[PDB]
Amino acid sequence: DNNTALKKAGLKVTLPRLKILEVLQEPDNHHVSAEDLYKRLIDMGEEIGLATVYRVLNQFDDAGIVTRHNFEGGKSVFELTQQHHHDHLICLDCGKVIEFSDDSIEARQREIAAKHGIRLTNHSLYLYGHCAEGDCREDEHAHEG
Amino acid sequence: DNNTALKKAGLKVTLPRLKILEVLQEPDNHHVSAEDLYKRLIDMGEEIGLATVYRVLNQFDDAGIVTRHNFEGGKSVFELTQQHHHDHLICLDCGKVIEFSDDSIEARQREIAAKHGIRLTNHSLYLYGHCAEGDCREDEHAHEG
Ligand SMILES: [Zn+2]
Ligand SMILES: [Zn+2]
Ligand SMILES: [Zn+2]
Ligand SMILES: [Zn+2]
Ligand SMILES: [Zn+2]
Ligand SMILES: [Zn+2]
Ligand SMILES: [Zn+2]
Ligand SMILES: [Zn+2]
Repeated sequence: DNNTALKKAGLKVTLPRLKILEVLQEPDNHHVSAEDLYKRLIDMGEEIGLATVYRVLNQFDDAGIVTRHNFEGGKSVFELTQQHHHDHLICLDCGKVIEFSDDSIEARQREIAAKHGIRLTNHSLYLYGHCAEGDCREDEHAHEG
Repeated sequence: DNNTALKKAGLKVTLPRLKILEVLQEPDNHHVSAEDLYKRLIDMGEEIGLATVYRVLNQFDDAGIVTRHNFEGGKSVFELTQQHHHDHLICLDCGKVIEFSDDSIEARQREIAAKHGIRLTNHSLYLYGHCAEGDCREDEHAHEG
């Protein structure tokens, strides 16, 4: 299955490719920096250097497998292009990118475009803010509902 | 009044500056390309070249008077930074940038950030779509509610 999608993009089905795909399918890691991906890759105990993680993730974007984005101006973050629709809530103190989908917003967005003669075809919604209490740079649980 | 705000930014209060400010305060032109601003400037019959409109609008951004944005990837569009909060609905066939504000969305946005430990401090919401009926490149009335 992962084997099939890799070929559909144009990449030979190596193990480090299949292993990075599997980290990008974990729920905690739908939005992950190249390094945090390597941090996960070494917790699972894969001898896969950080330079190779960069190598592969860049190749994946070329083949439309993943989208990169600099939500923090600097820190690049990668996600599986093939995913259900969500928008992005980003914490400005610790860098955490949180996904979310609101059906009443996606609906009003269609309603607002249709009021002005427009059929909504794409949109981007980025939320930015600060940790409400304490310091999220310590509590890894700070941004989980 | 326009005189005061111009000084607050650091610019001498010339007439072409005050005249461009006045076009950027008209309701039709809250979001206007440099040229469409010159098109308005010549309807009012001001002998103000298009090159000077670029000159001034760039100076205004430096002094935080206006924000530029390339909503269409290419076409630059300018607006008065000092304005009530709105978001942006952009027509992909004709380039029209439409402003809008929804109180139920701005409220849910605060609710969604607060669910994940975040106090919402900034956000950007861009809507993109195509003209629903006919061809808006003809009907200037296509995107007015
Ligand atoms: Zn995402
Ligand atoms: Zn959305
Ligand atoms: Zn945080
Ligand atoms: Zn902060
Ligand atoms: Zn605007
Ligand atoms: Zn808004
Ligand atoms: Zn249009
Ligand atoms: Zn179209």
